[PDB]
Amino acid sequence: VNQAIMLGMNLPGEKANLARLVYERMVDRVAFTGDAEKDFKGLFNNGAVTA
Amino acid sequence: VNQAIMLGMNLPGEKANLARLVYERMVDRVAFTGDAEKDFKGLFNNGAVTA
Amino acid sequence: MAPYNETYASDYAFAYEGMVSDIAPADIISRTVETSAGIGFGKIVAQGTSDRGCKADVSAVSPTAPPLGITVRSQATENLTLDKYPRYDGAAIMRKGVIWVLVTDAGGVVAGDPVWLKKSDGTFSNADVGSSGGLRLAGCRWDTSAANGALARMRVDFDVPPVAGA
Amino acid sequence: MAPYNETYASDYAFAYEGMVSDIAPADIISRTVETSAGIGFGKIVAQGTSDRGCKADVSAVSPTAPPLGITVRSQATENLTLDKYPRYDGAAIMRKGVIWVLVTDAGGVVAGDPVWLKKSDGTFSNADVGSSGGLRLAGCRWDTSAANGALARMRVDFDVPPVAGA
Amino acid sequence: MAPYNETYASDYAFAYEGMVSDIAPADIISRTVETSAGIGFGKIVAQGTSDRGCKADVSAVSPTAPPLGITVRSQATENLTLDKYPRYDGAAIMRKGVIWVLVTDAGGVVAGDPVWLKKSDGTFSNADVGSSGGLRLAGCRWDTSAANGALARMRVDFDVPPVAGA
Repeated sequence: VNQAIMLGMNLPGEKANLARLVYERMVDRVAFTGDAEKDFKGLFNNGAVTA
Repeated sequence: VNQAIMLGMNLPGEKANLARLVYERMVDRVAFTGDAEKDFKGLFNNGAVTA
Repeated sequence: MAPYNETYASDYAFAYEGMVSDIAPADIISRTVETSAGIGFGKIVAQGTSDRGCKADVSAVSPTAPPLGITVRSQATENLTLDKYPRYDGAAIMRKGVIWVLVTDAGGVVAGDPVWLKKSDGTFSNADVGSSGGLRLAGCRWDTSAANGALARMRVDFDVPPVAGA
Repeated sequence: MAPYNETYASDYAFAYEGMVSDIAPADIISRTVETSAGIGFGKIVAQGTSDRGCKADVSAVSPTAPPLGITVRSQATENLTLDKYPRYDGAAIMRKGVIWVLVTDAGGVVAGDPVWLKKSDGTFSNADVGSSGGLRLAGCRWDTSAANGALARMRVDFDVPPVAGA
Repeated sequence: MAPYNETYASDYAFAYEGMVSDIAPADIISRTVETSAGIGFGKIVAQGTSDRGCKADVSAVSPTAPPLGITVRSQATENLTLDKYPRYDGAAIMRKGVIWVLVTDAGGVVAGDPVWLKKSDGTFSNADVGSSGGLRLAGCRWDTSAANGALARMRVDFDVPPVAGA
């Protein structure tokens, strides 16, 4: 970080934005599919609806 | 440090004097000889001069 | 104003089932509970099938499949199971600190003893059972003298592989 | 505006070659690189001859001369070697945390497996090679299911002595 | 203005008997000294009889009763015993960090060596004594090349059980 200011990159400030981005990515993946670790069945693969 | 403070010793300031001193020691050793860890050839053992 | 279970004790007790004692290092690990019923607080856990889950069933642990760690007392646990981690919940496993656990031995334990696990139920003791049904947690030791069925604190390190004892 | 090596990936990748995953404990150790060429990021290292140096050559490690640790991804490394620690440089070895490494096994690995080192090249795998050319890092375990030639995170503890396997 | 014990040294020394070298992890443990005389600074200690005490007598340690740790240099110690922990005093045992200790071996030690304890006196060395009077501290290693009767720093981990050597 003391070295990425020599090139004007602002390392700590670039990480929070991308952390929020990956946050939204995770929320989306949970909402539309399932992980099979907490048994969160999603909208596209729920096993109780008729196909 | 609290036992040294009530004796007027100032442990934090007495550990900085000797740290500066050993820093100067390190700079001297680097200048006048080599480490063979960074290949910092010194004045007394540089292999590029004629002997 | 609830005076039931009043015993008029001489002085304060020592700890509860799974409480820790402060120290700088601790590996606390987040796992997901896999057993249908919950998992108690000071208990041993095995490696689950969900790649991050844990089970309270340690009947099949071996030197090749060592146990995972010991749960800790959380005090914020869904208030439907009294003192347990409910199904599908963060488990907070510990594998480096010093923790209070329950003693299951006839003669009790003293300061520095080996820790032996009984695979049948998952209880800690001082000596091996004697029918290929006990493991020795190689890096582990006691820290208190305690009688049968009392609380004793022990120091734990789960990176050292266990030793099978017949 | 460089669009080369665009693969239009479905979602973000998991990690890079030697990146760590946050946790409270970590022994990170400063060593000096001794090999003529650099040393890669997620790699094993042996004990050097300079009393604080390290080499990337682990062809002669034994239970009597255990390996030293695993390097970590530094991201500030002299820009002349692409992703390496150049000769005569601080190496930042790690021997306690959890680190992403590369898998070299036919069938892949799953959550809890032994970690076997192939002394010939210095690659990690699931089972022993079978010709007195592999060690078992006794205190080590995987933490991810991964296929051949993929990244998997493993938990590492180098104070436990290794085990020789013929 | 005290010029006695002036040796006009070339440069600064390395450390003192029991000083530590900075690193993030360290288990420092508070014990109470039980021996009638004090306990030196860089010394090994056994498990006391007071459930939190320690003794400097390690003549009876075994794999079943492993040693407890190594004391550290405190510098605030009652000024009546020169460099010792007096009787009935907090001892500050260490069992994870890297510490400077004294070498007792004919040929000296080098960077990576086993650490052998001589139970008769409690001195550290490179190889086993040879009469069932030495232990190997399984998780322990040196970090400096040093001659006989000099200071060398070693890395220590006391959760790994010791190994008996005849």
